[PDB]
Amino acid sequence: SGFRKMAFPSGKVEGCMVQVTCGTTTLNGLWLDDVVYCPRHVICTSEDMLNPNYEDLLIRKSNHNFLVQAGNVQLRVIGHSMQNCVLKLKVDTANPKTPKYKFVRIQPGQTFSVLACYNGSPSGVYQCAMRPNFTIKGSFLNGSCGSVGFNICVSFCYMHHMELPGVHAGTDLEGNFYGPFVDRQTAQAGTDTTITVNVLAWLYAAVINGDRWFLLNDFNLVAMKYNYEPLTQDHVDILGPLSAQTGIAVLDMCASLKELLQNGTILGSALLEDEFTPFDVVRQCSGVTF
Amino acid sequence: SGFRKMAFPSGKVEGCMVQVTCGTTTLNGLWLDDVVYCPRHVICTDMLNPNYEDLLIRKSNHNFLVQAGNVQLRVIGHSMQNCVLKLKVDTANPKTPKYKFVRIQPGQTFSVLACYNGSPSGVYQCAMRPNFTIKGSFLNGSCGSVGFNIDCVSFCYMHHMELPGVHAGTDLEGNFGPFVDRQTAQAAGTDTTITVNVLAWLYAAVINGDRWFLNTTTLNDFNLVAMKYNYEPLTQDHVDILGPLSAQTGIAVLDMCASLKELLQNGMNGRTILGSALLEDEFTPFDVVRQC
Ligand SMILES: *C(=O)c1ncc(Br)cc1OCc1ccc2ccccc2c1
Ligand SMILES: *C(=O)c1ncc(Br)cc1OCc1ccc2ccccc2c1
Repeated sequence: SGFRKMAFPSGKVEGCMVQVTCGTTTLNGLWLDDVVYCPRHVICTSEDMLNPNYEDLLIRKSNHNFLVQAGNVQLRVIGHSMQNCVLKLKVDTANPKTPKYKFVRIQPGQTFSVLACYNGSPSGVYQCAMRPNFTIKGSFLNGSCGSVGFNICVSFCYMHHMELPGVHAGTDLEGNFYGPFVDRQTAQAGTDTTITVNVLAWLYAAVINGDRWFLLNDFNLVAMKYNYEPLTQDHVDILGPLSAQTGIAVLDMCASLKELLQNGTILGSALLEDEFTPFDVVRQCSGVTF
Repeated sequence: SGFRKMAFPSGKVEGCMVQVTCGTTTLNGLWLDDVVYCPRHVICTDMLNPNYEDLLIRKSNHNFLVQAGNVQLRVIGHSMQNCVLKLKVDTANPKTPKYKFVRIQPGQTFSVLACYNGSPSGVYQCAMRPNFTIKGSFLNGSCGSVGFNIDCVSFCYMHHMELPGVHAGTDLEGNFGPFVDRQTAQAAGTDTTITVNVLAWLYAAVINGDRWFLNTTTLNDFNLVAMKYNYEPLTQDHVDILGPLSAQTGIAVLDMCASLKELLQNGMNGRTILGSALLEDEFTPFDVVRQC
């Protein structure tokens, strides 16, 4: 019983957090095998950010211009390359704490844990959603760049690159930004919408936990007026297991959310929560371990 | 910027989680040095009204199976301290962090590593309610999961029971609120809001640009309003702990108290504060300074 915003256990990722330094600029890096991944803007001076030509800036930098420290020890860099917006620094030492891992590019609406890090050291962990406009609503201070988001074998899906004038943007671990954003300090995020299939998953969580007072082409007409993402049959199939668990059909739950949108606590929140996936609900409500 | 409910990184606690089985009952234990800690109800079949001493008598060391991953630890001693079982094993946990056992005060927050069969499931941040319950996420099998703060790991909580939807447990010496480890109906006090935490969170909001609620008063005047709305009384100690936030924001603590009184008397009008449509009280002033 109970429902909470739950993050994955962060131990396997803490053992991969190193501190990358280049000139004055120091940020966080991800040490897996004999390679360290970090935002390529580590090579940028303060004046460089306004309009960096990365290839030119990187060419002016050599292997020894990169200080990689794992806790107390300093690793030796024997190679460097740029993959899209991430820097790959080959080191002479495989990380002995490298977990089984994969790199994954998630889709809008999916969630993950962020281990927020400063100077290579963990600060805290929290759960996040990739918004439909490909930002995330996190808690990121200057210095947190390079922290990663992940699901758990660890599937890394996000590296933090920038704080916008109060949401945040970043890349997958191949360095491609999520969204239209570029790693340059110029003003840059379109209309965000609410993740409908996620709100429906959370209403099922509510019913599972005893909170039931609120109990398709038609539904999308309503949701569109309220800046809710349209609900597709793929989304209905995803909610199938929750429906079979609760004995409440999917279109029945949508009918419930319609009235909620027009008329205005559920699981102790006064707003409709859209940062729980259907997999999140099943995971938390059936106690999946790792 | 931004402001999330944030847990502590959990790797040090992950390394201490094991599985403890006694007869049929399996739950989680906490393995530090050569001792495994778990709820004493691991020995109950019973449980409507268990005589714990008499149930313990019927148990020997080999009736306790303790697994740490795939490794089976050998139990060479066992004792009951208050409501927790302490199992002496033949191996000290190599991954033992620097640690303390602490009893936190109502209103302090901690991180809970939820666990099943000795394996981590997830981490989330919690507050000890003024009525000494916690509003957690615990299924059957989660008993023995622990709550902790980090500076050195300070263990403050071990989970024992779900009341007929909130949660109750003990410190790591096994002292529970008024609750006992028996399946009888049990009443928590009326719960109240943690005023000093609400204020800390309003400061957090101002640091992050949410100012719309800024509108003075006296400690005694505010307290009269706090009582009517089931808010914990505010003390000069509380005002003192908010000092650093006041200096950062340049908003006097009693000025923030008046804005909150206004929020308490007028409601929120459908507006939000840090993405919440209610007043959040599970952040301490320390939590706010740490995050910010
Ligand atoms: C971000 O995590 C970070 N930490 C430490 C430092 Br010294 C710099 C950091 O990023 C600042 C940054 C870099 C690039 C940008 C492009 C566009 C807008 C804002 C930024 C900010
Ligand atoms: C608790 O999470 C738990 N996990 C696994 C098992 Br096999 C049993 C568990 O609790 C049973 C229990 C213990 C103490 C109680 C006290 C008061 C009411 C109910 C219980 C239930």
